[PDB]
Amino acid sequence: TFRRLWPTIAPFKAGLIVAGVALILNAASDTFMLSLLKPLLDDGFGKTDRSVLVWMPLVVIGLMILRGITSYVSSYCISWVSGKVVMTMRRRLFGHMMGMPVSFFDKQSTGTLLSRITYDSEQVASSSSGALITVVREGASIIGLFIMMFYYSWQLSIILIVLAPIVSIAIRVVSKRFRNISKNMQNTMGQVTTSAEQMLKGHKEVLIFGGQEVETKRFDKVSNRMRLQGMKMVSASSISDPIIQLIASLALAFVLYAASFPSVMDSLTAGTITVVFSSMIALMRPLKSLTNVNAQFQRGMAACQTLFTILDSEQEKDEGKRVIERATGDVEFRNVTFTYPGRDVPALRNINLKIPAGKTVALVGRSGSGKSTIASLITRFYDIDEGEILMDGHDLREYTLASLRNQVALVSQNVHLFNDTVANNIAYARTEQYSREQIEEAARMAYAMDFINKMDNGLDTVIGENGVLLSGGQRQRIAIARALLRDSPILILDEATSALDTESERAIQAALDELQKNRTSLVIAHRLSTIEKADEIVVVEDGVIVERGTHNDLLEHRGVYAQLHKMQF
Amino acid sequence: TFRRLWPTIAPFKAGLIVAGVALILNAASDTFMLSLLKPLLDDGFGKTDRSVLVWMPLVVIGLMILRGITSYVSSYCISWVSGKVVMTMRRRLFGHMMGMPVSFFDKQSTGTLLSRITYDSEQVASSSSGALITVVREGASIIGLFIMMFYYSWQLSIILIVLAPIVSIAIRVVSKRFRNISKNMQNTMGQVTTSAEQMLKGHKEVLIFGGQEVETKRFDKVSNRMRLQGMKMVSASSISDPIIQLIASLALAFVLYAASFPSVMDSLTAGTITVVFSSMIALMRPLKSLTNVNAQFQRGMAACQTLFTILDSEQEKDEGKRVIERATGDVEFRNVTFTYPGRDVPALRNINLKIPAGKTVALVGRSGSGKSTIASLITRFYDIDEGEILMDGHDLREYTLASLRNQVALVSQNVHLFNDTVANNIAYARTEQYSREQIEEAARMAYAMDFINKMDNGLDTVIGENGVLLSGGQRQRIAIARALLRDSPILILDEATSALDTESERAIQAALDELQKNRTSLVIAHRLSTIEKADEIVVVEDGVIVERGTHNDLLEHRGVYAQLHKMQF
Repeated sequence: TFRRLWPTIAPFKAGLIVAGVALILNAASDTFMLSLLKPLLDDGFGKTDRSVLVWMPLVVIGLMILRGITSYVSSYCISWVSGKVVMTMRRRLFGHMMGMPVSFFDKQSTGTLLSRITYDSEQVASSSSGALITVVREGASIIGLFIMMFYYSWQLSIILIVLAPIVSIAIRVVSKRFRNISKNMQNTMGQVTTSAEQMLKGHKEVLIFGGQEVETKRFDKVSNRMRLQGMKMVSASSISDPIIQLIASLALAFVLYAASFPSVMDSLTAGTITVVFSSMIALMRPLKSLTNVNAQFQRGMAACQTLFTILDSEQEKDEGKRVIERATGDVEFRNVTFTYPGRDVPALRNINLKIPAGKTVALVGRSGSGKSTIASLITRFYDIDEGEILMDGHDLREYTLASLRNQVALVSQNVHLFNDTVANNIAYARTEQYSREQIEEAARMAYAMDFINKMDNGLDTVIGENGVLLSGGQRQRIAIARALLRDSPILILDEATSALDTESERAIQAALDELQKNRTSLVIAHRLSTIEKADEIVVVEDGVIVERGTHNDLLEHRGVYAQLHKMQF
Repeated sequence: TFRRLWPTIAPFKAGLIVAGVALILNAASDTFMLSLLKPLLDDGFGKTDRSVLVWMPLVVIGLMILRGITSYVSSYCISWVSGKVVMTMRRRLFGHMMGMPVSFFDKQSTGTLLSRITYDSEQVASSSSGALITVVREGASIIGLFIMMFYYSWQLSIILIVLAPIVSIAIRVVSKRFRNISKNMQNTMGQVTTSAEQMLKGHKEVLIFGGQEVETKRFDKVSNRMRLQGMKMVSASSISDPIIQLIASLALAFVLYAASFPSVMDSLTAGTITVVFSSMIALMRPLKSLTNVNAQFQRGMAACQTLFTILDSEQEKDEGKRVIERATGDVEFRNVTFTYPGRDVPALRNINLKIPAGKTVALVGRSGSGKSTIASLITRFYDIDEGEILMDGHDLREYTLASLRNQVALVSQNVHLFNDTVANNIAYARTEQYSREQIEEAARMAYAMDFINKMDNGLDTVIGENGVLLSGGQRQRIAIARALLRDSPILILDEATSALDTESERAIQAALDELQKNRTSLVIAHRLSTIEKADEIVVVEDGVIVERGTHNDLLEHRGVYAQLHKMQF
């Protein structure tokens, strides 16, 4: 289409302008080179003993140096422009992405999203740059070649432009007719191939009926028909080439017949003919390329449109306007039915689960569904499909998103550690608020001080990718230390690390005890020790509150907790 | 370089010869055509007279007509050998394919077999033809242009052909160095892309901690480094072009200096330089084609090796010495444990089932495992992995295969209706053995006479694919007529349809009665009526002899016949 984007290009108008001149001169750096033929072939050889011939190599060297300089400067400046445009574009896109809700990150577009960030964006920038250079350099080449043509031949140029389009249309029509014939006969080829296919698949019958000889005979006939069809097809193509070659040669012969001696022509001869011919042969390239530019510009902006489909999709709406420094009130699900976006089946029915302050609630459903989403619900990553989760007398959707997300600290077994220094990761975007000594104290009370200790730079080492590549349990420890630093009232534990880590599983247990010593302690506790530690275990088989109460009572009445308990054994 | 084809390409050598001769001119045409340039640009346009100018178009037209006719004739004739080799290889493949055991049709090759027959054999022939047409045309052009050059310039030919290869090596070395730089820098840029991928992948933890600001900042940094890497990459890729262009232009400048500085040169005049330059400009292509010639040769001839592997493999083993007209004595597989080739699990376990003369036995199974292959065992489609199949006290493995195939007739809902006429299908490959009248008599006694009756040409109607396209039940009716005309003693019937076609199922039951009125009948049966009809229903669930006896007796002993009757209802 006609896009927009003129802002986000406006400041770098200077760099583009350089190409606008540089590329233009590039055309001259070729056109004059072509023009250099006329001084040579007319007056720079055996006709003259020695003259223009001795200096011409210097002229060619200088012209090619000019071409190289123009190419380099044009490439650098068109780069600069494209790089700046893509710079601003990627920064805006990623800024909107980070605010974009998890609904967009429904795992449907995870792979495509990095593509949009880098590959598709670079593709659009490069396509637009290619379009600009192909409409500037090649466009100016056309104009220069025509100007030189007229400056050299007064009448012959009109002959060439009168004859070239007629020749092109004749070649196109003959090629179209012969390609249509070729495909029409390719259909017969396919029919005979199907005959052979039906020949083969009957082997089961052929062998049992002992008719291999008649099969051989009819295959002889069918193969002969195949050979005849291939004959005719190859003949069609082999006559297609000579006809176009002949029409081109007839065009050239007509041109050379215009070299007759009326007053119209033949006063410009010798090298002039050579330069016009070479100019036309070279013009063959710009003319062919320019018509292709339409298929390029769209090929770029279409992607932009596609990219725009990703830029302004459903966005995160912080409709809530209530801010709380701390959430001392108990967490209470109330008649909350959750529908997972992109999934018709409701992952949760209405539930009135209440999480008292400073109490441990364990959601330990073995169903493997709904339980994970329950952890997200308190954080409002998704949206409450139905019902209300009330917080100190106020619904979650009523609260400001930033404050609520602050109220909750998330720790799991797949904590995606950020590529930064270890100290910063302890308080991301808040390390300015927290003192370094506070980070060290949190790490020590996090029962994970050793990992920083034996690390060479301690609280100054880059830790993420291209860092140290610590184990999953180490990520658990760093995340729990981060939580201790944040001291958020709301706590969610995945506990997914059901495996027993060597020398750290006990450390992890002690650290989780420190984490849950106070503050709300909703946990997804698969481990039996965490289950018994929980004050009010509320296990859900992804539908409803199937069982609830203390673990011993849950064992008393079988329900579903009995099977889960015996599975844990 | 195997060239086992040469015995199979000798009978057409003559045509190939006229391909080469006609191809040599297809090169010489250009050599003379470019030579025509010298008259044009030396004693042509410039001079007042048109002596060589008016005929110029006539010579071009005549010479290009010669070029076109040579191209057409040479390509058509090389395609003649190509076709008559591709077709003979195809025919040989098919001939040794019909004799191949069903093992080759293990479904290891179902559609790749058709690909071999047409696509791969074509590739063989077309690649060999291209090798010839590009090591004759192209080499002929090479030698022609070289001799033309050396004729026109005593020394310039050397001073140019000695620059061509040094220039080529310089271009290649600089290109390789810049490509290595480009790939290394692209690796760095990809590393930065992985950093950005980590950046975006952490959206969950980015949002929960309310730190999108620091995320945006570090994204600014990483993306700025991205843009620097992209700028450097584009700079390197672009500056690659000027260096090669400049080295080429420097070589050309040296070439021109070769005429300029010395006095031994400078007799070249004007046209001769254009002749030589165009000679090399064209020759740049034939050298590339010749370099690729051997690549194409060994790209295509390996297809011939594969084709020979298809050809040169064990034809269906015919290690049988016993011929019998009719096997009235009971065929029985005793202590036979069959293994489906390519399937480790035996589908048959040492079953000692005897098929009594005249009396009908039935094999019945839900999954069909083993049961389906029980019938196949009788025809020796597969081979005797264990045990012996003794018909009239004589082993099938001992019997000549053709006689055994005659002994047993296969009838099923799915039958390959040969792509021929109705009568020939009724007696495939033995229509000579069975006279025409008995064909329609057997159709009438088959109770499926109507279809032959109402057919367009009746008994002579083409019935194959790309033809009438009867239904599956109709094909089964044609098969029943097939077997009835054959009157074979052994009858294996799939009964896979187990469905009532309108007006055709009762007819099929009657035809089954007629076929099984006498003759041994091993029937894979699902119909309850067929089950009760069989004297001994030895139903096997792939275990072995799972259960046997009359349907009433099978009911008495529930075994598997209880669930079998459940399925029947």
